[PDB]
Amino acid sequence: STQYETQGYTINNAGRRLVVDPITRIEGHMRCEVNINDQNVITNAVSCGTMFRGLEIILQGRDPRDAWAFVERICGVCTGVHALASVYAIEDAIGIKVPDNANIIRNIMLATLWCHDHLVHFYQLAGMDWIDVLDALKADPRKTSELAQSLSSWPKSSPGYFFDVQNRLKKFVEGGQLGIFRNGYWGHPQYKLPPEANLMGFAHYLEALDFQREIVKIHAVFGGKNPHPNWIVGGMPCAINIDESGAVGAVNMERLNLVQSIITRTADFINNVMIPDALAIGQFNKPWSEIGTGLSDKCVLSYGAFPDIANDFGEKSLLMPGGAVINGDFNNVLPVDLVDPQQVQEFVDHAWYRYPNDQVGRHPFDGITDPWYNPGDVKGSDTNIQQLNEQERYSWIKAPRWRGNAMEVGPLARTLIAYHKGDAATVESVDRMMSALNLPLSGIQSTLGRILCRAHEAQWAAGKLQYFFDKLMTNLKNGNLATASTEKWEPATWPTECRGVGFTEAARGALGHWAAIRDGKIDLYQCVVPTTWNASPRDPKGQIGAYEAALMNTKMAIPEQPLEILRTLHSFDPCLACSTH
Amino acid sequence: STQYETQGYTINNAGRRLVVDPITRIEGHMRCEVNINDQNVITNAVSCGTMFRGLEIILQGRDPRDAWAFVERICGVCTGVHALASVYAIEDAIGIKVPDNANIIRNIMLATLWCHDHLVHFYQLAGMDWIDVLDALKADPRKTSELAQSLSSWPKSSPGYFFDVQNRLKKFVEGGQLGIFRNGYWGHPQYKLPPEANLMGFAHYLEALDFQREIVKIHAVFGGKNPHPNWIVGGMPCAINIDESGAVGAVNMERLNLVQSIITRTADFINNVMIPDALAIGQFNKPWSEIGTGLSDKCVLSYGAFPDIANDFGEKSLLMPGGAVINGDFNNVLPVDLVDPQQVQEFVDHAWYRYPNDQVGRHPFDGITDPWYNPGDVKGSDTNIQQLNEQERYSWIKAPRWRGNAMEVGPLARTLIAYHKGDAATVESVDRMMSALNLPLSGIQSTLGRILCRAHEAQWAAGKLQYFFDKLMTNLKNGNLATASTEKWEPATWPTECRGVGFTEAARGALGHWAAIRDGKIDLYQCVVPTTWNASPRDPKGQIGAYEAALMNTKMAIPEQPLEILRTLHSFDPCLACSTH
Amino acid sequence: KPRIPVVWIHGLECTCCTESFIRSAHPLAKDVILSLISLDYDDTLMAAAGTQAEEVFEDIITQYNGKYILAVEGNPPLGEQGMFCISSGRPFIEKLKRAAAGASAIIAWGTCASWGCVQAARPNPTQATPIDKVITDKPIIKVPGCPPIPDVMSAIITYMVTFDRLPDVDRMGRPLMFYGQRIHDKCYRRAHFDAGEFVQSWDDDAARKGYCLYKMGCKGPTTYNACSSTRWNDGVSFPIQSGHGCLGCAENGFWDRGSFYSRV
Amino acid sequence: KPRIPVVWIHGLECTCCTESFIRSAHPLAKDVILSLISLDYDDTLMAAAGTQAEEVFEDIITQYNGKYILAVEGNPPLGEQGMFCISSGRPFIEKLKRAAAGASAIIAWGTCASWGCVQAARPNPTQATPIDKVITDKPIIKVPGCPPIPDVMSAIITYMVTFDRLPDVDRMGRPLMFYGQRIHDKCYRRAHFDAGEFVQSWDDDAARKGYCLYKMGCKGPTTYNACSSTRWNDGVSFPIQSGHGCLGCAENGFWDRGSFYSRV
Ligand code: SF4
Ligand code: SF4
Ligand code: FCO
Ligand code: FCO
Ligand code: SF3
Ligand code: SF3
Ligand code: F3S
Ligand code: F3S
Ligand SMILES: [Cl-]
Ligand SMILES: [Cl-]
Ligand SMILES: [Cl-]
Ligand SMILES: [Cl-]
Ligand SMILES: [Mg+2]
Ligand SMILES: [Mg+2]
Ligand code: NI
Ligand code: NI
Repeated sequence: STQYETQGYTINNAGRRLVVDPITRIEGHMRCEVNINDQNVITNAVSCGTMFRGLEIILQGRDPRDAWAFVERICGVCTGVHALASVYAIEDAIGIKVPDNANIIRNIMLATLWCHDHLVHFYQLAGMDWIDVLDALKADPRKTSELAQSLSSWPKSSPGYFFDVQNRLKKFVEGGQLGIFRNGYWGHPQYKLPPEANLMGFAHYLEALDFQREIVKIHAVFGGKNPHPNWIVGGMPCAINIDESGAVGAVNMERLNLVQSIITRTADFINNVMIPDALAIGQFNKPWSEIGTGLSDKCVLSYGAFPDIANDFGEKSLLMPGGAVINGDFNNVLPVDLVDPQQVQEFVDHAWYRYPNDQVGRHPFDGITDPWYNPGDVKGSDTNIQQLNEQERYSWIKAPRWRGNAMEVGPLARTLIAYHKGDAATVESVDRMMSALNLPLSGIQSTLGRILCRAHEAQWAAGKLQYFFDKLMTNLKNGNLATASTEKWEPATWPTECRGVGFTEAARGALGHWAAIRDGKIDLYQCVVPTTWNASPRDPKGQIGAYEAALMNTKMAIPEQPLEILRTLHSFDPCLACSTH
Repeated sequence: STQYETQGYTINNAGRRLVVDPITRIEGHMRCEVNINDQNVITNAVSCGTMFRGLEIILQGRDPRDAWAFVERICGVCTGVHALASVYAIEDAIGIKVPDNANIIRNIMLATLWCHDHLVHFYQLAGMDWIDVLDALKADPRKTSELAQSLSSWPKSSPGYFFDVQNRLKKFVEGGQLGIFRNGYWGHPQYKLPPEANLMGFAHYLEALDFQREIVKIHAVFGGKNPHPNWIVGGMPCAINIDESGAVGAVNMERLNLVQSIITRTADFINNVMIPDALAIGQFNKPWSEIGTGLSDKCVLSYGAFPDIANDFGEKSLLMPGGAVINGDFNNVLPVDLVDPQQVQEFVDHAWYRYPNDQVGRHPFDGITDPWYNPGDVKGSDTNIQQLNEQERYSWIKAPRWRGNAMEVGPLARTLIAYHKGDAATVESVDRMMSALNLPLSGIQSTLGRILCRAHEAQWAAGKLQYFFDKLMTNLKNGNLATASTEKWEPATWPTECRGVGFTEAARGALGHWAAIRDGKIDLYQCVVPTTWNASPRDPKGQIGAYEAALMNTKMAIPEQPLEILRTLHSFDPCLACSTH
Repeated sequence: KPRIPVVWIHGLECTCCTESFIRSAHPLAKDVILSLISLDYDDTLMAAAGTQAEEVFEDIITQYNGKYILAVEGNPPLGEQGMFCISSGRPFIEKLKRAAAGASAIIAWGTCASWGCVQAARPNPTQATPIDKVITDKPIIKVPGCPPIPDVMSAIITYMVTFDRLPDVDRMGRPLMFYGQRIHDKCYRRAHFDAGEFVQSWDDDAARKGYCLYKMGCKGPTTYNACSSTRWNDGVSFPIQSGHGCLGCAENGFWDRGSFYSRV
Repeated sequence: KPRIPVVWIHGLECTCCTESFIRSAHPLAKDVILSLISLDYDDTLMAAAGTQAEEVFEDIITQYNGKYILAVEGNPPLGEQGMFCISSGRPFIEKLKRAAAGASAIIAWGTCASWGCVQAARPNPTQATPIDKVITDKPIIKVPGCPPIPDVMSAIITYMVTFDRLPDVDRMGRPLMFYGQRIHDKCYRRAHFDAGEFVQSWDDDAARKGYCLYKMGCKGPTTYNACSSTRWNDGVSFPIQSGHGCLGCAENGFWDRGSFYSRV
């Protein structure tokens, strides 16, 4: 065994080795390994992406106008965000400006995705780490109604309702066909909710599973379908006609009325179900404000998102702020430049890829995707990994760094950047939230804090949906209907050689696509995705990524039941298909 | 003035005359006049239909296959029931037998309309006679939540929900634009609910206004649209294809799944919202179990409905029983024959029509619709009526009788007939309802009882929806897909001269269409509709109809405010376009 | 902040247009009534009856003279001195004329108010007459259909409130947005019409595959409406999708163009 | 009364088919899971992870040998000895073969499991291969699309449960009920195709009237699916209704049939 120091941690692979493969309640394929010491505390953590498809290789030779459709299929959970980054990148390369209504509709698509993705993660993916579903069978329905009514104005709170939910769960379990609840961690000592809170949370799990289907009807109106809506280089394909013959063939007042109805329902669900449940998880699990900090008190990154001035990606336009903090210095939020070769770079010395020199990092315009499965000695064989070798190559995920620093991305990172840049709405919301929990500001830099920030962002995004809809309606009242620019649709109008960057903030964090066009075709297409940052393996200096750092130093009650590992990983909302592409 | 005796009443037109024109919260146009004595008790009541269109005239010379589409437009509230009676009548005339699935789908159409019609009547038409909307502003939201939860398992009952509903009403009236609530009867001494029951009821009025739109999606699947779905002579046009190429062009598994989802939601709303609200109205208005009896303890009529054996309209097939009671003898339920010329007859001595002899009644196969506007010696003039003359012709509604007797039809009539024939489900439901109220069985023969029976029937019909859906699925599992018989579609296949009767139970009561075909065209088409019975004018013996009888002997607190008159009239669910056609 | 006053009156009718309105999915009819308009008179829904209803009618048309929208459902009969339709003891036509004189604009809901509908079909016993043959000095927007589509009715209302103007109309007074194209020009069975693939008898193999209904009498080729695009009841179906040809119910005189089962 | 056991496994994929399933409007996915099937293994939704998840997999396929349905999302890669997709330290293909051996029937959800989808597009770096080229001794129902329609997925499940049989299929293993006809044979813009009425550039006057998308590259004429009839997201829209041509996403090899914007 060996030991070394990095980022304030002591990385020590002595002691018992634990393997968690598969990680479930994520998108795609992940393996995690840890070592624990004689006090059952993690002293080493290893993050491994266990899939690869090769979209960067498949994109070569495609028409730039088609690229969005291919890269959308990087992921079905964050559906649409890669299409948005793609049309941004191709428009940046060729020199295309879209009409205002197209930009507003793209911002509606992105806010809709934030609302949907954050809600489904909270209940269906992370929820069962915090709610003991089987303990709900012990709850008193009248005390459940009293708890729910103390927390919210939400209508669905009667004692008879909670009895009916409880009885449905009882009938489901009684024959032994426990389905998704089989062989779970129920009864673990880290489940701290009282029975009434478990029954409230389970009822809400079911309500959210039903309601999430309605949110994406906004994507169906403007984008045809969800999952995987349609887009175009130059704007959007959903032509508008309010008051002329043939409005039945276009986005008309009836279609707009449908969108408004969904916005209102989405805000009400988030504000009166999700928000109070997040605060209740905080009230009953306060010690988790001190677990899983990782890189969140050291290095955090946002590119920024939601340009409110069409075709302007600068600081005065982006409604979601960008910036970087390193070395724990939150008093100096630094500007990010995605063209600068000294800023974003990816390393592969600990990943299953070939570079001519694996000791250096490559900016994405110099990127290489040459797969090389080479696990070394894994205590089995090349087709039987018993223990990954983290001294050598151990993942399908490349290692991104910013100025050589390992960064965390996502809701907590964005919240910290906006707070420290002085965004007034963010400061007031965060301060009020931590006051309600009787916790210090530093409590947000934790596994619990990731969950709280995600719920806060769902509320923010639901508010911005209404703002963007109102902006679209103002343009239509003023006779401004345009949804596409076609001046540069034809390849004969493009530069012979050009390159561009498309960037945004996906639900999970900072997203970039780097594209080079030559002779009418894609010459290079490189993606760096939020889970690529967070789930990163090590670099030539031995520096660890966000997941590995957040797991370090964690106590486990029962080594064979990895509930604490699952809680912290799921708090980042891992998307493994995204991370590897 | 004059006085005479009929049916145990003293009809006396001396004293003060009150006029109510228009009657609102009904379908179509009605005028009501009464005389009251110096004790504020009604001693004379006059029912007048104030519209006519002439469908029986318009139908002459039409193709019998088209008739359903014309007669459907008799009414948009009971939409579909006239189309059903029409296809029944034409099939009876020509000798057509439909496939089992067509009969099952027709029974689904009829049960759907019972659920929809009964729900909207309870809240939107009759509700404000019982619920004091402005008094809801004085309720305590917590006390409202406690009341609702004591009465039902329905989920939507939180104190915050009731506060939000109350604040919506408060905002609505704050600008002085009271809309449908303007100049109502609020604060009348006959409003007996406490403030918390008014707020509960008002919340449910809004929930029902929203939910009713979902119920009719079943009509859209099988019938294309609602209002006014489509039908055919020979079955239904909604061809079925479950497992073959081209199922996307037909009623397939996805369409049937939509129907099942609506059935479950409809049952849940009726059983957990409408039923407890009807019982609550009863608990707070028990004196109305002794007001408005009218003909309901004397003479009641049902033709029967919902044939379960396809093409069999006999007693062993009809799920909703038929029969007649006269002379208050509920021990003698008599059989009804719609061909017998001595049973159903219509008189016009007090109506705006011409007969060769106005002192006798005509069976519908001998019916005549020859309009004659002749109001005679009114107070005022023929184009400016101050008082109708009920000693002569006073309505566009003909006067139907059964063996010369004046009858009541509708939910109370049906419930009494089924109870006294010994239908087990009816006996159990009625007994449990009246036990909950601590009222005798005779309490159902009243204005309150008409409302209670309507709620009972909505629950009955929602149960039968599931039964009929399951019957359809059983046939499909057995490979029985047929929905139309076409061997007698072409006119050359029909008898040169034939006649038929189509009958059913519409939401408001017994419905019949009598048709004669000659030389491929309609020769005669006569309709007798449920509100024709109930709203009937007098006959040559001076016998009064169901509305006029139910209003007799009623006390009024305030003569200028007709609340007691409106309560009793609305309890019958008047449909004036139906009554006159 | 005050809502636009609306007076809704009813002549000879079946009440289908009122029922269609309350089916609206987006916005809900509840939200139209509470938040979008002030529905100040409507016989079907209002609390007041008789003398109290007459006082509402008078007060609203006086206080809001020149400022209310008049919605009309149904039509006036000219026969029997107008006494085929009586309101407050007088011909309905007198209430129509009084309401129209104070209106800023008039919406004729349905084929009854627009053209005549079933009571005007041969031999028209009551001499039922459409609104625009009686009221000749006010803007009239025709919204035809028996009844019109629920979400078309609510979209026209939201347009007028949001944009503060009447919809642009064709030469017959119909909103271009929903009545500019024929049913047959947006019908999902058109592939079959073009290929000569027709239902010939009900429940034949063609009917079970969703073939074209032209030989069964479909009047889609001559009918302007939104049924084949917007569809009915929150997009669930329309007549043709459920297997019956279009009757032509949005067009003037559709009841007297021959049998519904005779070819167009 | 016991529910039918279902094992749902995941190879190389984007998870769009699982997301489509949970969008079902009728029956709701909640009611499928609680009342119609026993969803006994599914990486995306299950409580257990790691060793606990491996125990569930082993237990179910042994206890219910010969009696469970296997649902497959994604596909196996043959490159790098299968280690482009690793499950419990070993190639995914090993888990696919063990699960297939005990299944009564297999549902191949999506274009990935049916044909290959985006990872199999040129130059197919991982040698991604569809299920039916690996598993050759079991019934396989192909339900293609990227992803398939939500209410198509749930209708196929309810058919199997209600009728206790597999759907009848075409020569490629696709259910006849939803894949028997082309998008273009049930498209509401077909009137415009037949008249030569085409969109020529985005947001032109033709686009604003809903003209046909053939000249913008629509692949509807060669694509079998239910999008133009059943439609997407509770009947709200489909690709062509919102102004983009069909990409061809239900058909084998659609990524490599030329640009989406080049004519069929
Ligand atoms: S069904 Fe009617 S509207 Fe549709 S294509 Fe055939 S004729 Fe035209
Ligand atoms: S839009 Fe596509 S599927 Fe529709 S008619 Fe045109 S080419 Fe055919
Ligand atoms: N959110 C999201 Fe998916 C990831 N990681 C992307 O981009
Ligand atoms: N119900 C109903 Fe209408 C009436 N009366 C009919 O028939
Ligand atoms: Fe809506 S009232 Fe019904 S008949 Fe044809 S439009 Fe008239
Ligand atoms: Fe639903 S996993 Fe998404 S890529 Fe095309 S079907 Fe595959
Ligand atoms: S009958 Fe009427 S409802 Fe539409 S499809 Fe034809 S215009
Ligand atoms: S792109 Fe796919 S979703 Fe349908 S319309 Fe074409 S088969
Ligand atoms: Cl009126
Ligand atoms: Cl007409
Ligand atoms: Cl799996
Ligand atoms: Cl493929
Ligand atoms: Mg990359
Ligand atoms: Mg009659
Ligand atoms: Ni993803
Ligand atoms: Ni009626």
